Amino acid sequence: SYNGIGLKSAKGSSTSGHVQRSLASNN
Amino acid sequence: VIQALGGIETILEHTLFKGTGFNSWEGLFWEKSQIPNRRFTLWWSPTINRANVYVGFLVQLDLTGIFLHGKIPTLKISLIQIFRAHLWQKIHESIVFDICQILDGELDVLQIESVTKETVHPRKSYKMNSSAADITMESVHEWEVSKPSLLHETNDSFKGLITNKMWFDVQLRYGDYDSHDISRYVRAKFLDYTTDNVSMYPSPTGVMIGIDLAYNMYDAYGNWFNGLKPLIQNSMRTIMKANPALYVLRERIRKGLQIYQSSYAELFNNDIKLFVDDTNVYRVTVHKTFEGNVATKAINGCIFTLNPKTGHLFLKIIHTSVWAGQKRLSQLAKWKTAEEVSALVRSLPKEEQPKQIIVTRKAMLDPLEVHMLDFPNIAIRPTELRLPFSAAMSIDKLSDVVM
Amino acid sequence: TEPLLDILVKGETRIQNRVKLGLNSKMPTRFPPAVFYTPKELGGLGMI
Amino acid sequence: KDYSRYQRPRNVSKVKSIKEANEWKRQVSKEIKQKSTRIYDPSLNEMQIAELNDELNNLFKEWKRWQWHI
Amino acid sequence: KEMLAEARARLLNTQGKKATRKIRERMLEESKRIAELQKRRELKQAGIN
RNA sequence: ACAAUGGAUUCUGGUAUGUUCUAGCGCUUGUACUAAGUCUCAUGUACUAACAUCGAUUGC
Repeated sequence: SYNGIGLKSAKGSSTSGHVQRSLASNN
Repeated sequence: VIQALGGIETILEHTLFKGTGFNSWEGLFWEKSQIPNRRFTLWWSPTINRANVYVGFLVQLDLTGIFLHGKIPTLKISLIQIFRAHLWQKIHESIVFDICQILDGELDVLQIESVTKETVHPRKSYKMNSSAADITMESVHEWEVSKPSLLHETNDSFKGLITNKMWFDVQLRYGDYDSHDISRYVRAKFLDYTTDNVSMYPSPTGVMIGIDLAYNMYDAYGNWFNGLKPLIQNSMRTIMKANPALYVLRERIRKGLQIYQSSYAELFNNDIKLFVDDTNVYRVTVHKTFEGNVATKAINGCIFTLNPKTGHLFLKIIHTSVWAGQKRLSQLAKWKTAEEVSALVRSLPKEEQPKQIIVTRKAMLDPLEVHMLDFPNIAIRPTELRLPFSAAMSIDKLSDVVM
Repeated sequence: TEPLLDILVKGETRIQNRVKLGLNSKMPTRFPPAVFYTPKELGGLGMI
Repeated sequence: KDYSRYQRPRNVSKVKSIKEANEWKRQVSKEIKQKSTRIYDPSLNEMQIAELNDELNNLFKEWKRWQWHI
Repeated sequence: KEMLAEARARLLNTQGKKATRKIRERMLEESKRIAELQKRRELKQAGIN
């Protein structure tokens, strides 16, 4: 969910806006 | 990046590499490092004009079976120039002619009373909606056919149906990156056309040969009575390499893609060298009309070669009954002379075989260069110096054997 | 730098859209990464 | 009715029909009008009238030929 | 002297293509009218009006 | 202890443009001699692309 991360929109970004959590950052 | 995109063989599946007729991507260089746009989009045409389009109105080109998904004008100009001068129709008549020339060569083991090519609608060759039969086989004894199976099927159970007449259908498609499996296409069209009522076949239990003109692939799906499945897969391997119409298809792709493939004292030495004269093959003598006309008469010719070390002659008589069923006949002659040079090479053992072959006129070299490529040690050269020839036709003994 | 990485994405897709404007299609399926990123010896653009 | 591909044509014998010749004859009079207009010009160059003058002699000779056949 | 003649010809020509084309067209139209009027006068001498 | 996935195509593109092409009435005067068409290939020329052309090493 949009927990403060990601984009305002994917319209002008030229990306998809797909956010996935970094499995590397845990501790 | 080539490892990232799946190796070279995955990249070339996106392209028109197999349409060029090149066997492998070895020693292949582009010629012109800036390339223009017309030959960029023609190279990537199976993945630019692919069938996974999101939206695009299906049109068909006016003389061919290429379907365009929308409007790419830079590609359409290249496909008109490659498929110009009714090439889609002229390819389809060439395979139908070449199948008929192979059926009557082995007509006794098949036991046909006649093999007939039908009157073909000129719109039929690029009609993807329905089809008809091309070549009809009538049998003396009643054939027992199998279940309809693919061309490279192992075994067949011939106890199914007992029929007296078979048919051929020659299908031509133009593949994409998405849909170019010819084995799926021919199975789908065979099981659709025989169940359709509008598509008119004379009998059931026929076969259908499909050729993808974009990836030079071929497949056959239909039921076989006996003997044709080893015969028709040996025949199509010779047709897909030596067709004069597919050679024009592959040549017009190589001109649009601009791709070339890299890699007097010696005449009498111990190296074996064939000097080929094809003037003797084609002869026409004028016959006077009652009023005014040109007679369609040709006298039987012969294919003429010599070796320096052997010091002998090789001769292949050609009778004019072969010339009765085609047009632009003397251009068909170079293909037949090419086959007989390739067979005359093939008959001899490879050490006895020539290291090089020289021909007077290079009008006929390129089909000679096509068929002969069975062994890499063979070089082909023009005559530096023109020799006339045809002492053999004036030699009374050789002319008596030909006549 | 996060602003520069958004510039690199938007900058490279403008170069790809120029190839898509030379043709009359910006449709994504017609243009795989094989068209843009294959080297010039294999017939691609050689885009890094 | 067309006849543009057919010459003037200098040969007469080839077309037996006169009614067809009715059309061939206008095919000639029209040029007679064009060039005739092309005869008087503000420049009045000798070279242009001079070639036109030869064309007039050639046409008048043709009129003599059609009269002779009749 | 050749480039001086060319410069002398260039400095004394101030019209342009459209103006020069218009002059040529006007002369042609005037010649066409005079020719047609002469053609009518010659036919009037032959009685045909 | 992460389930988050934007696109997409049509139109406006060097001969443009411009002119003339009265057959069919309007009353009065005024028997001057034999080259077809289509298709394909080759070469030559002209026009045209408002096309492109220099990326790197040596034996006196």
